[PDB]
Amino acid sequence: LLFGYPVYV
Amino acid sequence: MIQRTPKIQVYSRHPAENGKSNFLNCYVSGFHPSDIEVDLLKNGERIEKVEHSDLSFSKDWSFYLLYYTEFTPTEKDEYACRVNHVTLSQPKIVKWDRDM
Amino acid sequence: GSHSMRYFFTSVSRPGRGEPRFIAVGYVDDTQFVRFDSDAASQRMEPRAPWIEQEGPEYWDGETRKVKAHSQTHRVDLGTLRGYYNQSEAGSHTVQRMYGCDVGSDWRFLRGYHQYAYDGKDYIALKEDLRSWTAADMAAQTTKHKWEAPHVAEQLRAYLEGTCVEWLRRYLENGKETLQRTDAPKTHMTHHAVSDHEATLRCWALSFYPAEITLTWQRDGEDQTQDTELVETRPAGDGTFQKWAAVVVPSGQEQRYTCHVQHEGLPKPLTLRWE
Repeated sequence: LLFGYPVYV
Repeated sequence: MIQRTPKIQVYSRHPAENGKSNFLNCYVSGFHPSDIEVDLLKNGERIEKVEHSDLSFSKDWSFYLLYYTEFTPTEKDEYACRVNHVTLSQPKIVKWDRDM
Repeated sequence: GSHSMRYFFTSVSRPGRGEPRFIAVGYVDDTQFVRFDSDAASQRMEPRAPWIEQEGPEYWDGETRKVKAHSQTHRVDLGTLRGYYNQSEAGSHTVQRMYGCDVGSDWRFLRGYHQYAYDGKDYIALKEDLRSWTAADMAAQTTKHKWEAPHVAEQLRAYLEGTCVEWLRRYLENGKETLQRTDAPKTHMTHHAVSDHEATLRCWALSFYPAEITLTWQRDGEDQTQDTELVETRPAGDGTFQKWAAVVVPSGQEQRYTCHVQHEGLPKPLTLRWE
């Protein structure tokens, strides 16, 4: 199951 | 800006024997950037029915791909993999050597 | 044995030739189970292992939504990093991302990780405490400050230490026959004369799973490390792996050399020889 919250660099 | 040369291996899925269907593999690994061209050759002719793995990478960030095709080895047929990449001033041809 | 779940993401900008390429793959140990490719027809997260096919439509729709948010995140990053490093609009650049979690042989959390690279070089990576980032340069310290804000740090924590772990275990159960297996290497040696005074000895390991293996040559007990050609472990294509190690031996000296194989499949490390 993928991470639900990727955030910008 | 980072450039690493692919290490190319050409090999069969199973021990090669004349008259049995096998799979011919070209594994390319250790490369950066991801843009790469890989053809499998039968008597120097580009094999058209060729699948490849999904682009992935190792812990050091360098990419790997597997190219593969069903084949039936015989005594006379010569197989090879031809690889091009920014790190190579010309395409590199690696011959299949069954007897390794 | 111990187990892992990892996702790997690559984005490559292609100025003038449309949107950046985006590829995502997930793996349990050394078995791929899902893919997304921005250039494919479907625009969906796709099964790549028989055992993941049993997941329902909520899974597929949600992973597709999620993988597309990763895609969009990377598409912004590519512009951000080009601005951070003062690079031109005309060149192609790569971002890579890997995260996931390890469990021990009791299936409890061992470690969680999340690493990012720009143009093949380390950018930022999460330490074992799941709180502190190791930042490569000044540009990555800016990233560090964003990502260590407590709300954000907590979503990541709760993923790696909880969700990642729970779903790995679920996958391990659902894919038992594939994933909870150990295939011992089938080993043999070959010998080839390169001249009438020298011979190549090659130690082979075939049909093994997992991929982790150590293959080393010894001469009367001393490690022949700088004189061994050792190829990268490679997939056979059927779910198992292959490797060889070769030494060039002056002819007449074959019995001096032993090959040593370590693999979690072997009950005892093997020693192979020309006697």
